[PDB]
Amino acid sequence: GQPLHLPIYATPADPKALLSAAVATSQGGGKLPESFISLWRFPHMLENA
Amino acid sequence: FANWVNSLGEKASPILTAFENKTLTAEKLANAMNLDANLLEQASIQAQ
Repeated sequence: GQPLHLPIYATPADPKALLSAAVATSQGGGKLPESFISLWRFPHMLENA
Repeated sequence: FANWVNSLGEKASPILTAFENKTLTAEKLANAMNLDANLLEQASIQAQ
């Protein structure tokens, strides 16, 4: 009962290549607040800022 | 859907923003999968 033919040999499966996706988002920029005038002249307000 | 996006990988941003618009085509989609576009065309036609 030993077969004369030799058995066929299986081919192993292909492994999966794990891949990541890196995307970026776009947040909208902020606008300016309102111009509020003050009492001070230029150099004092400049140094303060 | 997340696994599909991870399957895409590198070309994900243009195809996702093309899907975000209503102008997504088969041809841009095939190039991200390295598949021939006519296959997706015929699959769409068979579903139709």
